Order: sequence, then C-alpha cells, then structure tokens
Amino acid sequence: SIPHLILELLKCEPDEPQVQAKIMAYLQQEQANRSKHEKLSTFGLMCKMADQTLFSIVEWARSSIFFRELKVDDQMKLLQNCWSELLILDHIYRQVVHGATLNNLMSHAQELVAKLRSLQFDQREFVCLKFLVLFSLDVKNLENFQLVEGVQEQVNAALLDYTMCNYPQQTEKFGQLLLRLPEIRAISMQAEEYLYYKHLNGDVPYNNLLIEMLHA
Amino acid sequence: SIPHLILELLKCEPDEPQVQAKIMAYLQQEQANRSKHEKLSTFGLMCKMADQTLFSIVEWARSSIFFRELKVDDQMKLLQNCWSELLILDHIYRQVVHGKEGSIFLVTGQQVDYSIIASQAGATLNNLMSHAQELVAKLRSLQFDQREFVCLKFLVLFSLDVKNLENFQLVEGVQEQVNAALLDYTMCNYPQQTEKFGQLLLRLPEIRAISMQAEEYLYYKHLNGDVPYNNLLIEMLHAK
Amino acid sequence: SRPAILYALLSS
Amino acid sequence: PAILYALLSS
Repeated sequence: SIPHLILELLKCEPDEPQVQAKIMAYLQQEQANRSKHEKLSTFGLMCKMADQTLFSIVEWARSSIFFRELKVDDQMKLLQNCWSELLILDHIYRQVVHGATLNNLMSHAQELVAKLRSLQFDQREFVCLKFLVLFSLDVKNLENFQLVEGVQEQVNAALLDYTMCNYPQQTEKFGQLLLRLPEIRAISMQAEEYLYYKHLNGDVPYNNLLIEMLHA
Repeated sequence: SIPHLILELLKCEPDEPQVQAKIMAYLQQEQANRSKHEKLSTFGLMCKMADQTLFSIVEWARSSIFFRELKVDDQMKLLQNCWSELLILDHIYRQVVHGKEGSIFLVTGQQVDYSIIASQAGATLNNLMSHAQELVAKLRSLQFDQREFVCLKFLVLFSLDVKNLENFQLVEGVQEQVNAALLDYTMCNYPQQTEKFGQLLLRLPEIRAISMQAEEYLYYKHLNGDVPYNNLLIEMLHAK
Repeated sequence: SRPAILYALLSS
Repeated sequence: PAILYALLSS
C-alpha cells in the first residue's frame, strides 16, 4: 500500500542500473582511447564516475515534479546545497541493495549502510529521503521557500503513512530513518573536505560538474 | 672575447646540476607520496616537470636587474607573453647540448627514446617533436652556444610585441643592448660562420610557431581535465 | 563564481 | 594570477 504522493515520486526515478551501466561503458571507452602514458588512476576513475552520477542527479531533479516549477535560480540554490548529500545517499542505497581520512569516511558510510540494511530500507523510503534532502529548509534566499515547507510537510506525512502501513512491526521506522539525514549531511561534509584537499593538490579530474560544486 | 654585458647576463644562469637534482627529487617525492590508487601518469609527471621548469624560469627572470626595473604588472605582462617560448627554447638548447640523436634529454636528466613517441603519441605531439628536432639540428649546425642561448632568452623575454607596458623604454633598451652584444660576440668567436648572427635570429619566429602549437596542445589536454592544476603552468595557460 | 555547467544544464 | 604575483612580490 503506497500513498499516491510516493507513487508520483517513483515515476520521476531513473533506472539506476541502466544509468550506472552507461557510465561504466562511457569510462571503459575513454580509458581505451587513452595511451598507456595517460591512463586514469583508480582515484581519477572514481571521480569521473561521481561527475557523471552528478549529471544524472541534476537530470533527475530538473525533470522532477515540483522541482520543475521552480525558477532556475531557486533550482541552482537547492542543488548547490545538497549535491554531495545526494551523491552519498546514492552510494549508500547502492550498497544497501547490492589512506586514512578516506578510511574514516568509508567506515562512517559503512555504519549507515549496516543500519539501513537492518531496517530493510526500500525504494519507496529512498525516494522520500531524496526529496527531503533536495527540498532543504537550510537553503537561504529562495524565492519560493513555501514550496520547500510544503514538500517537507507532505513527504514527511507520506513517509510516515508508508512505514506505518508497510512496516507496522517497526514502530519507530519513520523516526529511525529521519535520524540518518543529519548523518548523511555529516558524511557529505567529510567527503567534500577530502575531495577539496585532493583538488588543492591538483589530483581531481576537473573542468567538470563535480569540481564546480566543490568550489561553489 | 666576451662582451661585458654577456658576462653579466651569464650571472643570472641557474646552476644546472642543482636544478636537475631539485626537479628530479620533486617528481620522485610527488609520486612516492601518492598511493598505488592515485599515481600520476607519465603525462601528469611531464606536466609537473614543465611546471617546475617554469618556476626556475621565473627565478631566472627575477635575478636580472633589467627585469627588476619593471613594475610587477609589466613583469607579469612579459612573462605571460613568452612563457611557452622560454620553455621551448630551454628544451631545444638542452637537446643541442646534451641530447643524443634518437632520444630526448629531459631537465631531470632522464632520456626518452623518440620511437616511443612515434609509436605511442598522437599526430599533434609527434609533429611538435619533429619540428623541435628540426630546430635542434639547425642550431647544432650553427654551433649555438651558452652565451648565445642567454642572449636569445633575453630577447624572447624583453619582447617588443607586448602592448600596454608602462616602461616600454626599458624593453627597447634591452633589445638594443642585447642585439649589439650578440652581434659582437658571434663575429668575434665564430668568424668562419659569416652570417651566424642573422641565422641564429631566424630561429626566433620558428620557436614562436612551435610554442603556439604547444600551447594549443596543452590547452586541449587541459579542457580534457588532464593537466595537473593549481600551479604555475595552468595559471599561464589562463593568462590574458 | 556561479557554477557554469550547472547553470547551463538547468537553463536549457 | 595569484601564484605568479606571489612569486614576483616576494
């Protein structure tokens, strides 16, 4: 049983396996176009995967219900705020279904994954959390802040309805899921700090969307 | 035997073995500090090598009293105009002196077989390399030496093609004095090559052409996100 | 700053 | 150009 609002959020979802296959295919071909003297490192490859996932995220948002009614400048502000949270949420959800600073980052990410696996985190819950992350009350200077308030109110209500109806045996699932959101924020800030450092050392592939977001 | 001005220019030259050791060590440490998952490619190492060479070029320019007579804005306009020419000229003179037909001698003292380039590189880099080797051969035939190399570096840096210099008179003065000293030097020391002065200078537009093709190549690599950045090399690429 | 690529994607 | 300016101003 699914609130109609969640069904409509689901209709906005890309097929992520297809998205990730297309990215892998693109990167395999690029690496095969490169000479042995200019091959990408594993780290370079992982950054280009992130850049391309960001394109997919921007495409998802821009075509999404509600989001698409915002003026360009409001869309920019929302995405500038949550881009790295959306990357992290994408990574965590993928782990759920299927150095040193880096190590701390990985270990924290794995704690979140293990918690969400335990809860039996599903796709309907996932799309709700993606909208709550996208429509953030943290964002200043929006022209239509009201829309953020409405999305927050209604998606919270839909998520509560969904969890109560579909997972009644977990009487605190709604609250336990929301508690992960500040965790995602924290890990996303750790990941940006790490990437920013590598960037200052000129090791991140650049002239791309990933770098712009780090800077902005 | 050597014009007094050339003796003074010679004092600006770095100690070659110290620069070689410094850049080689820098590149070794850069790679050592990276994990096996983030190692630099040969291309990335070469770019960092060029970036260090540019640092050494700037240090050379700063040591000249002529250059210090210019305000920092004029100094920046000159360096932005000729940075790639000076890199190319430095590379070409290195081949003249230390190069072995069949391979390239790098500022680190490493050698690279040309057939590696031929088999592994694309058309642009190959064409750049062969044009460079043509200049090297011409210069070697002209018996291009260190005193003439230092004169050419000054003629390239203090360029009359740069507009909106505050102290254009200083640049005109350097051109006058350096051309005069180079002419005296070539006549005195190579009397048997009766057109040497003129023939050395004919290499300048050739160097400028190769340098423009090199900037284009590097710029393209930069658009592809491949040149290590946050450094002097990217900064010059982005100059106005 | 403004992220040029992002702006171009959203503006299309 | 920050890096070059820093070098020349030192």
